[PDB]
Amino acid sequence: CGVPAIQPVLSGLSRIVNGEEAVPGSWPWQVSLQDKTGFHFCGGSLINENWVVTAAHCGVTTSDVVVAGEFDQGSSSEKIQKLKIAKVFKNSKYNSLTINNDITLLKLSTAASFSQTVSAVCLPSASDDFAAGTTCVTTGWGLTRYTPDRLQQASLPLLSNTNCKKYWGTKIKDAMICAGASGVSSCMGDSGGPLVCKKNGAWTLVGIVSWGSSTCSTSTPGVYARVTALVNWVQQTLAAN
Amino acid sequence: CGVPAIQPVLSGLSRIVNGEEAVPGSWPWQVSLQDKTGFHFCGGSLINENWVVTAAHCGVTTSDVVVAGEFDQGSSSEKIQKLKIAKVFKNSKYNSLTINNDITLLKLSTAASFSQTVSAVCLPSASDDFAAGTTCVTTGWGLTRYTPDRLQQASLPLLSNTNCKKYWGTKIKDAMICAGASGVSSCMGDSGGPLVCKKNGAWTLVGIVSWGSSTCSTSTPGVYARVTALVNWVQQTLAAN
Repeated sequence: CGVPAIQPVLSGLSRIVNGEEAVPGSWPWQVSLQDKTGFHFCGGSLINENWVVTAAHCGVTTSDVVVAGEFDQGSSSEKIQKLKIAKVFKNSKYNSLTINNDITLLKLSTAASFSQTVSAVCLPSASDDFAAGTTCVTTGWGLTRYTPDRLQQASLPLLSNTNCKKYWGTKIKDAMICAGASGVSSCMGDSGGPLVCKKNGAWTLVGIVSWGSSTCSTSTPGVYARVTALVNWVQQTLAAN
Repeated sequence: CGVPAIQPVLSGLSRIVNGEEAVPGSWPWQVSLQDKTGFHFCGGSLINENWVVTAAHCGVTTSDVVVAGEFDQGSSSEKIQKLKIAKVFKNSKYNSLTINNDITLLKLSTAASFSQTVSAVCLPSASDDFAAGTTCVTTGWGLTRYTPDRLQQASLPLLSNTNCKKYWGTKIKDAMICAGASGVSSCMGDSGGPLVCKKNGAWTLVGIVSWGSSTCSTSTPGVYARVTALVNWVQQTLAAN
């Protein structure tokens, strides 16, 4: 997991304004969630050939579908895999008013076929520490909510929850983590999309997109579900099903 | 339906600032949705002894519960009914990015017992016309998201969808309706709460709360699910289940 067959390239422009375009196929766990009509409404991450993780406020159902191996949403020429959803597992502790514990798992009807452009992100262990100030990366097609149709990427630093409350106040709970406010926006992340950090030569999922600045301000950070706080529920669900 | 045993009293102050307090028990279809721990996160409306209607973005599950007959959320002295949910029916056309077709039905495990303070709102027919400029009423405990703990009410006018787009642009779809921007806020409505209008001596459900001004501005209107566009799906669901 976490070692793309096609290595990412991140330059100085990933750190300012709205980030930069990714090298095609270099984020191979990134998937798109689409409704029965093909409309993209959220993102997510592959964790093995049978399972995808996303946000609970996305409200996914078994009539939505997972699209793997995509780079350009406007192209019909690249190889992709459209995968049906057998069952949806929403975390029972999710709360639609506070948006805390914002995670859902999707079990696929038939496995994805892994390749150079389709493979899994690594999950953290519950006790991993990702320190404030660490440079991490968010990817997605989130800018298309307001524009480039190819996958974008931005490098931005994690914040402490105390510093995040200087921006968002009592909205910030223990199962959340924030990143950004460094001269770059967080809006390229789709709801439910990945925030990954590189440790020991492997990329690991640290956050899941929950919400960001309503004006995509370069001085307001994004808010993510904290995966370390939820990975135990993830592994219990996989083992029981 | 739609004829409270205890008549509402609406004064001139229902029309300015943040509205006014309701006469206790005078909105008898109003219910509160709470999680398994008793935390209020949304509103809804009784349509008979076995069924409640609310918003789909509330994300209700069968472990949440319906509370009927409530006036003061801070009191333990008033009679109320706590009702279990047997099954949740989300409208398959709901979309969590656009927030269109924002309606869900809840079927109760055991019927509510109707009384002077607990009874049903009337549903419109699909072809009813509620004209722009009509004064309607929104009720709820929505102000407690930012404060009074008793049920509030405000009188505010419906807008045309074209005039609403001067405020919200391409967010506004055909299955939505807007009200307010007249010197009074819409924020007393809980997510999923009622917008009712009085015709022929009976109160009828015209809207379900979807979203409002992020600053509760007295000059920005609220956005509601248009019940006339969704009542056919409601009646099909009741007949099949």
